[PDB]
Amino acid sequence: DIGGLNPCKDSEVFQKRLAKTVKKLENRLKKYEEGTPPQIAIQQQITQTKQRFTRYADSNLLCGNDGLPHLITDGRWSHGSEFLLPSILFLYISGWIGWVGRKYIRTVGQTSNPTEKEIIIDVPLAISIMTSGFLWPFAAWQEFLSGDLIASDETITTSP
Amino acid sequence: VSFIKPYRQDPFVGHLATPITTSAFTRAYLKVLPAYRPGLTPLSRGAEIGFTHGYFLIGPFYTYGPLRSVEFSLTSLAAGLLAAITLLLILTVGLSIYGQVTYDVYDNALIVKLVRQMVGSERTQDLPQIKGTSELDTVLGWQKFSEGFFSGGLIGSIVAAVGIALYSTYL
Amino acid sequence: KSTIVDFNPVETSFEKWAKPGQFSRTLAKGPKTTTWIWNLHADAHDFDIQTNSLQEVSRKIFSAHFGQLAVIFLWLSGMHFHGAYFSNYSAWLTNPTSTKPSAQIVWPIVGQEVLNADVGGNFQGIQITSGFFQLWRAEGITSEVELYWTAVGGLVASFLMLFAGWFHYHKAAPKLEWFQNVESMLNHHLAGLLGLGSLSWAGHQIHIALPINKLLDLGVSPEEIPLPYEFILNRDLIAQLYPSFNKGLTPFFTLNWGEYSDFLTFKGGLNPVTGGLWLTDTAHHHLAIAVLFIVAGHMYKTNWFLGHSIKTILEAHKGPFTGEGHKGLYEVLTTSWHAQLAINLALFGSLSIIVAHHMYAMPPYPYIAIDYPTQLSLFTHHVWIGGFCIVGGAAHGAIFFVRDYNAANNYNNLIDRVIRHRDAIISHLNWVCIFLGCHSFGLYVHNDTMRALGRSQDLFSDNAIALKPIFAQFIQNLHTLAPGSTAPNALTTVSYAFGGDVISVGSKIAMMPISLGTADFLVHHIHAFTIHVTVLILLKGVLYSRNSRLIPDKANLGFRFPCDGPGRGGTCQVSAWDHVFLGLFWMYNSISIVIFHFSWKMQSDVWGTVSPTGAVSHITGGNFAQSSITINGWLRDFLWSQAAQVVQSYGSSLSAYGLIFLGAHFIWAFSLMFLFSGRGYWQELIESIVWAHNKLKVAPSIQPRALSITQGRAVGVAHYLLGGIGTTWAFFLARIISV
Amino acid sequence: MKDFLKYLSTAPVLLTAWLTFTAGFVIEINRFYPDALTFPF
Amino acid sequence: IQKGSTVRILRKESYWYNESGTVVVVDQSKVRYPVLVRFTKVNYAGTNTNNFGLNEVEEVV
Amino acid sequence: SHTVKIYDTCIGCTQCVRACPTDVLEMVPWDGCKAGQIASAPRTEDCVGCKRCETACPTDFLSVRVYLGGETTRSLGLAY
Amino acid sequence: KLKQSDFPKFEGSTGGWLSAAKNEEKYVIIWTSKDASLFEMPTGGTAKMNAGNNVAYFARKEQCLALGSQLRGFKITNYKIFRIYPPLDITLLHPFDGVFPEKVNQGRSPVGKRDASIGGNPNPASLKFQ
Ligand code: CLA
Ligand code: CLA
Ligand code: CLA
Ligand code: CLA
Ligand SMILES: CC1=C(C/C=C(\C)CCC[C@H](C)CCC[C@H](C)CCCC(C)C)C(=O)c2ccccc2C1=O
Ligand code: SF4
Ligand code: SF4
Ligand code: SF4
Repeated sequence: DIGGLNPCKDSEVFQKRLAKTVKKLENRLKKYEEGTPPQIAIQQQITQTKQRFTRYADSNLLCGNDGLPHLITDGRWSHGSEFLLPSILFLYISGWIGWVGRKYIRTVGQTSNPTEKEIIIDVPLAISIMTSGFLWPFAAWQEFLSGDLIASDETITTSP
Repeated sequence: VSFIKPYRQDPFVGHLATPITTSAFTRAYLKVLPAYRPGLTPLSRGAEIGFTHGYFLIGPFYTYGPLRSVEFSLTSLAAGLLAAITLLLILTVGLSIYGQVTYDVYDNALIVKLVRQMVGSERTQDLPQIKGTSELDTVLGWQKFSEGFFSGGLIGSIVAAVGIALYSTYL
Repeated sequence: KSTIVDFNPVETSFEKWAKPGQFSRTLAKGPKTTTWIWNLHADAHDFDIQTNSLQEVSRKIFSAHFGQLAVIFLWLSGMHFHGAYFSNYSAWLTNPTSTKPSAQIVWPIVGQEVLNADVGGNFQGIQITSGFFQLWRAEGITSEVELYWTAVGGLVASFLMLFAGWFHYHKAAPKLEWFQNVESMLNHHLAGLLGLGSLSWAGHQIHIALPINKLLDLGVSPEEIPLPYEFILNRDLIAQLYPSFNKGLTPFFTLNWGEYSDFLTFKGGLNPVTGGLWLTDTAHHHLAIAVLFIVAGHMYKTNWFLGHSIKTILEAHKGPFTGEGHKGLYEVLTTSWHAQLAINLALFGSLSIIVAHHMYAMPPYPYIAIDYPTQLSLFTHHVWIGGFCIVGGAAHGAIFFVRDYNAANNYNNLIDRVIRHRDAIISHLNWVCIFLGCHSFGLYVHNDTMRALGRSQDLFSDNAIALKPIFAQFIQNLHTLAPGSTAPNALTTVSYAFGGDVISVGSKIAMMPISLGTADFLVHHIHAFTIHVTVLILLKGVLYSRNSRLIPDKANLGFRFPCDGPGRGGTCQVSAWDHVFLGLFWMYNSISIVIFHFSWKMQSDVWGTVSPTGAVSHITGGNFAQSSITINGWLRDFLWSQAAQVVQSYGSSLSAYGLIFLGAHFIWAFSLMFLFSGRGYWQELIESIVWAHNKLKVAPSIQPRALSITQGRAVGVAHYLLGGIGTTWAFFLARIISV
Repeated sequence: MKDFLKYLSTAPVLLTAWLTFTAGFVIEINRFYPDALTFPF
Repeated sequence: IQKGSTVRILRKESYWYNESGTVVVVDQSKVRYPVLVRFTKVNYAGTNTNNFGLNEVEEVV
Repeated sequence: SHTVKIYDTCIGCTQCVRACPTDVLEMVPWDGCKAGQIASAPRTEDCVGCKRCETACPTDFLSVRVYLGGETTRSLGLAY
Repeated sequence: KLKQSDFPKFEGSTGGWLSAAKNEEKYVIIWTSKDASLFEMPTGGTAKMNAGNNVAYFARKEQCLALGSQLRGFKITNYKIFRIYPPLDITLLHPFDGVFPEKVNQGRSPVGKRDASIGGNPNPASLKFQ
């Protein structure tokens, strides 16, 4: 399909990889005894390996000639769960972190001892700001509009 | 008693009078060496130094060279002798250039007194200054020293080769 | 109102916990730049600059020692708890030669359960190379319940040491005169601590370890072995194994000590069953050590008209060559903690290295000689600790010279006379270092270039120009002849390394004569050269810590400063700290070469298997003798060859070793950013980053500053050491566990 | 418990607690839903 | 400008260039740099105050 | 020999002069500051370039500046 | 024992002057002390002052000035440093006008003073080929 890849559900090398891993795990399982915790752990390993391979097969995942899932990150929504949705999730979380950090910096920057409140965090104010970051996309595009997001010329510059 | 004292009663020199720097054994041993033995012209000092140095220099080249022989070989001896002679030539070249760039004097132990008495209002470093009063510290003295080193090195290397051949053959 | 302690000196309060940097006069005002944060941790334990009173520094040091001992006890309790709960110690007891010791199981997350290896005995976990199983077996511990109780005792002891530290800083802090009783302290540490510890351990060995281990070696399973207390209440369970307890303590009090030859032997060699030292020999050794140390503890005058005064001993040791001699040394060592730390750390690291040598040389634990990973790990770890401690001793000697050295109090004594001719010492040490390096390494390079030029007869090899270590071979011959000639009451040599028979346990070689040839000559001279260069750097740091021809007032700049400026052609790293930094680098080099020599020589010419007919086959096959004489040989037949197991560990239970190999490479390369660069570039880059932050109104109030020059060097050296030591750690462990 | 709570509000203790909590919920997500290469939806 | 006034630093070779500081005292003598300004941010040397000329400071509204 | 320049931002706090290890700087009368004194560099032939002088300078970007130049046995700090 | 009676009671160190302070220049520091205090040499170790005139020779001006700075801790202030060329060419150096450089003395002219701040320095491109 895309880039010459093929779905992993029809990739023979993918099933060969699964079979080889299961065979190695079973051979390891053979050298232990009865329902002893080592055998239980190896059986859990086998079950998890089978579940992971089955989930990857039924996941709209494209496999190359090596039988490994390749990620299609050109931007198409068909393979949108590989990069685009995790990209949105990370952008949300990281914007949350950056927004709460910036808000805390600007909030304790207007107190008597701004530097003290950076090594000794005001946990009440920190908790107040941190749970308010869920609106960071909206807060950012409400502070940029008001001109409160960017400094203009009070920023310092070197000699040249 | 204390066997370490300031050198020549000067506590500010970067030196000490230890039982090695200023011991009677050290005094006599260094005064019998060719570099400091009294009554030797610079040519004689160079000749003796070259003889000793070639004599002990042929050894390592002949014994451990690229053409060794557990038995006695004339080729091994010739190789060691040639290597020793060429090393002496390199050392003589170094001596010559060092003397060329170091001194500008032809008769020392006088110029110092002349400029300490008759004034030295010149470009200095030749009239004034002048480090050391030995005859080895002149352009003429160092030239003869290098000449003696070179000739004595050749002679001592040849003598040591002859001795090595005699020892390996008749013993 | 005791005469030794002050009651309730410091109030137990949490107020100062909320004021970081309260100890320092400069840091107490609060952070203004990020340099304050780093300065906070760099001055935490520098008690000299926190108080102007030696008494307060001594009390802080005493409580810090208590905290450290509590940490050590907690670590030991954790080790025993892991042995009790997450180990296969019981299975290893019944099959020491076929079960690999494991005492750490790994949770099944993110696929990391592959690290649980097939260590044997129906167990999965990480193979343990600390030798705790062998130590516990030598202690007579035959059950995991005993390990649990030892862990509980360790926890109780750790709490006790924590309470002791709190008590002796906040409730009853000793006075300076108590700390300065060096005669009493030496008497107690020599008699009580050392001698009585040896005596108590000899008692434990004789009454618990001797019978239990004898029964274990006889084939008695641990379940039918009597509980250890039964060997004390019943004089018949121990009198069957050692038929001399039937006479009781009467032979001891009647001076008929020959009767106790049953369990106090002098045999030498190794136990043929376990491959370790005879535990009867060990018990006799500890008894003799106890008596010797108890006797040695009655030397210094403490509270009666009896004993020696260290001041009078030192002041009487003058000489024609040494002026006032040791006059003033007692005042130096009783008023400066840094001098004591220097001496103790140097001798402590040297002792650690000696311990490392004597460990593999004479394996003291049952079934530890045939556990090659344990032997390799123990040697390498102890040598590393020794090198670090020696560098620390040099560092604290330099610190004493900078800070606690008084010129007036040391007029014409040994310290003064050493400083007065420091030039001669350093110049001759420089010449010796150049001579040793030229010779050792250039002989290596000559071998390499002769081999590369196809001239095999021109090498410094055994089949070529040969440099036989005749002096060491003479000593080896003297030791193998000692039993019956110079040690007439010995039955076997102290170690089979000096010569004798091949000792094998379960077809695995425990010890064997270590032959010394031209390959050992070169590597030993490499060791000497590296040690000499490290000594050169550290001694130059100590001697030139106060002044020099460059900076005549270097003592006024302190122990830790980056430079004096770009003048004088450049005055970088003139400190004494910058000498402990370079010396750390050279110690890493020396110890790395030492452990490489040990690993290759043991794998190639000691360790291996013995055929039933007596044929010895080694791990590598004797390639050390002919291929360790060239740098290409070290690169190929050792590094490249034995790195195969590390690089091929992916997908196996040793994959963690490959991951740590790669990560240690990454950290070592990361160090070079700090080691090669300078502070100005990073400060000017932080300037633009701060511009961006200010543009987005997110510049922190604590102004971000690049790490100071000294801190940049410290970070670089710490990362370099961590990366190199971790790379060698992963390489050694993967290689010696795979094969 | 006025200065102890202030000590717990210091940067190292707060960072250690936050990173321990963060690693905790990450590890537990990866335990309950392991081997997640793509978005579950 | 006077004591307590807020000024912007116009000296280019300044750790507080384009930044705002508080005037501590303006000297009335014939000194070259009479204006003394205190800042909240310490410079690279650790100081937080400096003397500025009359043309190197601009009062904030 | 190195070059040392003094700038009128000098406040005459004398910290440069009392930090010079080779007696290069000295305090001379002036009328450009409250202290009535300014640093001078009349003995730059002894300047070693250690830059202790400008490490003790409290003015914003320094009032004493050391420009390294030609080297001399005095400026190289050679006791030999 | 020593060449001169005013030398400090120093046992000599291999850190003193070398052949340079015999053909290029040597520095001598003189001072008078009330007590025979024990002080640390800038070169080596501990020396003992004389209860009176003290004279010490060094290879560098910095060594003499470090010794003088140490002397200030002994409440010694009258120390004076001289430069001696290969012959007896004595030149007073440190108390040049009899007043220490840290104290303002009349009769001193500013040397190396620029009537502008750092920002007034000319651009290097305009200082090319001169
Ligand atoms: C939490 C606040 C915060 C915010 C909003 C930003 C924002 C920014 N940083 Mg930044 N930074 C921060 C903290 C922050 N940083 C910290 C703590 C450090 C020290 C490690 C840095 C080091 C740094 C460098 C070296 C660079 C930036 C750069 C940037 C810019 C591009 C984004 C980027 O590369 O991220 C960079 C982010 C990191 C390197 C990791 C930050 C470390 C953690 C995640 C942040 C700290 C969280 C904090 C403790 C939360 C506490 C708040 C709570 C008490 C309420 C952007 C202006 C770049 C730039 O200038 O581009 C224009 C750049 O080169 N930053
Ligand atoms: C026979 C008596 C005796 C014994 C056994 C010890 C033992 C010890 N002393 Mg010690 N000491 C003694 C007498 C004694 N001292 C006297 C008389 C003085 C006064 C001059 C000192 C002054 C002194 C200082 C200043 C320091 C020590 C330190 C140490 C420890 C060294 C660390 C070590 O080797 O770890 C081995 C550890 C163990 C074997 C663990 C078990 C040891 C336990 C704690 C028994 C300790 C015995 C104790 C003195 C009994 C007092 C109990 C109390 C209720 C009165 C060690 C525990 C150092 C240390 O670490 O500080 C804590 C230290 O800095 N001692
Ligand atoms: C008994 C051992 C001992 C003791 C008591 C001390 C005590 C002291 N040393 Mg010292 N030192 C030692 C051993 C010791 N050292 C050794 C072995 C070395 C050689 C490396 C040194 C080298 C040394 C130098 C070079 C200096 C000191 C200094 C000091 C003083 C301040 C220490 C401080 O505040 O650090 C606080 C503690 C820290 C900053 C911890 C830093 C963290 C380390 C560097 C990294 C550890 C990594 C660890 C192994 C885990 C890595 C694993 C990774 C995967 C994460 C103090 C008196 C300093 C001083 O000014 O003395 C007056 C100083 O300049 N020491
Ligand atoms: C492979 C890299 C390398 C090498 C070769 C050296 C070599 C040396 N270091 Mg070291 N060093 C290194 C890395 C290295 N270092 C690193 C990374 C650091 C950073 C921490 C240091 C830090 C350091 C310090 C701090 C010190 C040294 C010192 C020394 C010298 C010890 C004396 C000696 O053996 O001289 C003999 C020279 C050699 C063994 C080099 C090879 C010479 C060959 C084998 C023989 C001669 C070849 C011949 C002349 C070639 C002629 C032909 C040619 C003209 C074409 C020596 C020059 C010490 C010193 O100054 O010397 C006493 C010292 O104090 N080093
Ligand atoms: C990068 C660099 C800096 C800048 C480095 C800085 C500012 C350090 C920043 C450290 C951050 C802010 C905290 C550490 C973050 C790590 C992720 C934590 C360590 C990892 C743990 C597992 C220990 C210098 O200041 C410097 C100074 C002198 C020589 C070389 C250099 C140099 O190379
Ligand atoms: S900064 Fe680096 S180079 Fe410049 S002086 Fe200090 S150390 Fe020497
Ligand atoms: S460099 Fe700076 S400090 Fe050193 S002398 Fe010249 S001016 Fe005085
Ligand atoms: S340094 Fe700047 S401020 Fe300090 S004295 Fe010299 S000139 Fe005046």
